[PDB]
Amino acid sequence: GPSVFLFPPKPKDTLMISRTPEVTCVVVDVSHEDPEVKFNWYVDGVEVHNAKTKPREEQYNSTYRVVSVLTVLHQDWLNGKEYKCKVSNKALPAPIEKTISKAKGQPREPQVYTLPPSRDELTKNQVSLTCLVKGFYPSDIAVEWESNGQPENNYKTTPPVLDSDGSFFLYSKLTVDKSRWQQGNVFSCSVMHEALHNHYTQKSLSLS
Amino acid sequence: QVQLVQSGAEVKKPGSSVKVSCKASGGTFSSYPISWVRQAPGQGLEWVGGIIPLFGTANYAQRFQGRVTITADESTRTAYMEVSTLRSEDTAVYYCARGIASAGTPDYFFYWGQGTLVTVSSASTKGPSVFPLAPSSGTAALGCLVKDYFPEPVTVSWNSGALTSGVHTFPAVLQSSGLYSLSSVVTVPSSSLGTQTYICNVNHKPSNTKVDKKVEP
Amino acid sequence: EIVLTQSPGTLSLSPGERATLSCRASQSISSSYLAWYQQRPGQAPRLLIYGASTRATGIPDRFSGSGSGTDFTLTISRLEPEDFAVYYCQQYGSSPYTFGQGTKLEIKRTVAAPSVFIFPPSDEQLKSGTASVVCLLNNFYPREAKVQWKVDNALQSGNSQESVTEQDSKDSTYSLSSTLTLSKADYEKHKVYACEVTHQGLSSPVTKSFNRGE
Ligand SMILES: *[C@@H]1O[C@H](CO[C@@H]2O[C@@H](C)[C@@H](O)[C@@H](O)[C@@H]2O)[C@@H](O[C@@H]2O[C@H](CO)[C@@H](O[C@@H]3O[C@H](CO[C@H]4O[C@H](CO)[C@@H](O)[C@H](O)[C@@H]4O[C@@H]4O[C@H](CO)[C@@H](O)[C@H](O)[C@H]4NC(C)=O)[C@@H](O)[C@H](O[C@H]4O[C@H](CO)[C@@H](O)[C@H](O)[C@@H]4O[C@@H]4O[C@H](CO)[C@@H](O)[C@H](O)[C@H]4NC(C)=O)[C@@H]3O)[C@H](O)[C@H]2NC(C)=O)[C@H](O)[C@H]1NC(C)=O
Repeated sequence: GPSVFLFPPKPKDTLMISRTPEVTCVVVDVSHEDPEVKFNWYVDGVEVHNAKTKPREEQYNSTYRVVSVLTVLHQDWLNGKEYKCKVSNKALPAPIEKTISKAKGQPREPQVYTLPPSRDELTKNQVSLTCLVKGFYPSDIAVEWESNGQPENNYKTTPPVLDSDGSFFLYSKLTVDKSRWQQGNVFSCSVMHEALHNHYTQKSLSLS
Repeated sequence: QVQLVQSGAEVKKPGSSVKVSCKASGGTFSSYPISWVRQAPGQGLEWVGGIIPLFGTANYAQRFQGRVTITADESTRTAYMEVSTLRSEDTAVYYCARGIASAGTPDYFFYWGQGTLVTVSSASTKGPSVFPLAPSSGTAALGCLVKDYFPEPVTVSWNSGALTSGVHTFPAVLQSSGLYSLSSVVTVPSSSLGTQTYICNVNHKPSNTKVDKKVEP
Repeated sequence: EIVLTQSPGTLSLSPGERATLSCRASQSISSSYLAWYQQRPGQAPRLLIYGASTRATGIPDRFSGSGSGTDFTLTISRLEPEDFAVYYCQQYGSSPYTFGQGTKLEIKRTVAAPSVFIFPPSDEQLKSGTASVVCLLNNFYPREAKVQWKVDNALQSGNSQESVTEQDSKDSTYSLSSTLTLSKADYEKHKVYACEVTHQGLSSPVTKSFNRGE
């Protein structure tokens, strides 16, 4: 039968009030014969009725995929309220209920360390700028790169990795042309986490 | 615009605690992070901490951690800074400040409260002593020595309010140990000392000490 | 943490001249999160410029900001009288937010020597056991001056406290008060109490003295 997966909001969306966080209830392996799917959302117990259901997206394995989105309040998610999604389809032995919430555990502030490129890498034409973020909890975090107000987009960030002391860490790699780095340009690693003041901090990296 | 109004001046002994309030009126309260900034007398500005009222999670500079608690009441739109175990090095003006952008975006300090002087002093509400500064010789000088008073500040007028030309009320000095001394002087025409009577009106609010000592050669 | 260093400590210019104030960062920072503030005595800071160069709403066009990396500058093209205060730079890109030491702008005027007056202690004070001898320096510029106390023509140390008034908004001068605090016993042990003032607007140092009970 159809499976159900429940996803949390994006970390940036819960930390920034100008953004809209939302929990996502994905239903996969929905048969062609029984496509209709009903959604029941429950916040901490009480039922809400403000969630929207996106149209079915036919997949490349002879099944449909239904998605329901429930916008959440920033405080409710961060304070640990529980979101429940009940999926009822005319082909399940019983409606499936899934539940997610914040991780529970004392939050810990992320330490941010910018790392210059290795001298051995200056042979190449592009150079790797590194941002180490370690010691934070929970794993919900957002990392970005900018250079004097302008977003640097050619970057990749590893997923959060559980560390030996219970906290999390990750690395973010920004790739810039070596000439920009040798020219003394200033790059910035913007990190967003609930344990930071104003949910924000940033560190700069520059040749000297 | 937003209006940030803080509580009044506080006088505390070492080890005790103080709690300064900061009521915000005008705009929306919960979505904007309120910060506390302090300034020691004659010194610069230091960020103490901040909080987003909507989330209730304060943050502090490392030097204040474990000593300062910052809170925010959404029902009354009032941010609080509580400092326990006061030290004399905590004697400073404290400002609350915000904040044009909502939470999550980096912002500057656009709105400021009026400030709250926090004095960490061991003395007691001691009335002032008023000693004359008699003239002694074209232009003559006289004044008033307002010595060993507590606490800050005092008012100094001359002839109820009819004398302001040439008045210099100096900033008070913190004597070792524990007392504020201050002088207030006037330059007047020497060819008029034996005519108009010069009276120095020192007034102390935290002891109700209305002194009017005449200064005559 | 990031350390902002402002230069210079005091800047002495006349109304109408150009002013430049520097703010060196200990490390490179994004220019998008550098602000400049102004603070008058007894008032809270007012935001002048943010983003290193963007002028706050309702700020005169004579205020401009620029810089990047570790070097930021606030320039006032043509100084107005209400522009003479203290100025702070501040980063807000990473906690903790930090301010420079501040730079004070004072009015440069012509040199004015001080009038010097000395006040013997009052008899009502000598009953308490302490004698305060006050020396007034009145309406002088520049601020820098040397006030030495002499008791029986002997230089004193460790028993004098100064205090400088704010620069007068009318004539741009300063006034200084110096108080020599002795004990009733020590005060009655000597006869001559002199206040000797050295200032730029004085060729030779000026001395004002009195004799105890005379
Ligand atoms: C038919 O196709 C559909 C659709 O797939 C698409 O089409 C086919 C034809 C192929 O081309 C596919 O390549 C193509 O993608 C299939 O539907 C898929 O079904 C599988 C399960 O069979 C689901 O796997 C789950 O994935 C989640 C994470 O999913 C995110 O990341 C995926 C990429 O890695 C991405 O594809 C997903 O869409 C989803 O992306 C997120 O989406 C949200 C909302 O849109 C968004 O906000 C996020 O930003 C976004 N994130 C991104 C993009 O990174 C994974 O978490 C699941 O793992 C749990 O469960 C496993 C058991 O099933 C278990 O082994 C795991 O360990 C893990 O278990 C959990 O572990 C934690 C702690 O470790 C614990 O706390 C939990 O209790 C525990 N849970 C348990 C044990 O149950 C899981 O692997 C796919 O998401 C889903 N695809 C889509 C698009 O929905 C369908 O299966 C196909 N039918 C077949 C093959 O027969």
